[PDB]
Amino acid sequence: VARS
Amino acid sequence: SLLEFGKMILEETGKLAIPSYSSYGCYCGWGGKGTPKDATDRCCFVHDCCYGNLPDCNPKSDRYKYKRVNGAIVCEKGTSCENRICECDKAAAICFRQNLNTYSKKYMLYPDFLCKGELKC
Repeated sequence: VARS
Repeated sequence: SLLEFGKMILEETGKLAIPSYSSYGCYCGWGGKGTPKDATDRCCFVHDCCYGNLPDCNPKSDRYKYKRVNGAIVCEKGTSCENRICECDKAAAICFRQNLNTYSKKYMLYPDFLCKGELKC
């Protein structure tokens, strides 16, 4: 999904 | 890629990436803010930072190759992005294994509002  | 990372996690720990690590604490599976809840969550914090070191790579989808040399993970040579992504994932998988002794089910599906404040990489 997001950032990692 | 995310799928390869998941297989690496399962191989290393015996836990399925989803759901054991996909929604754990403040940083696992959907990183961002707050003080990591425990050592496992810190693995995810560092992994997020590691991916953050590669703004022009695509770690979710880009596939890398690796092998096992008696237990050890050895990232095989691909593109520069693939090599760097593999090293990030390898570190996280090892970190999860090193911290299985504290892993706590209570941090699965941890609610976002309990994760507050930015922590610098």
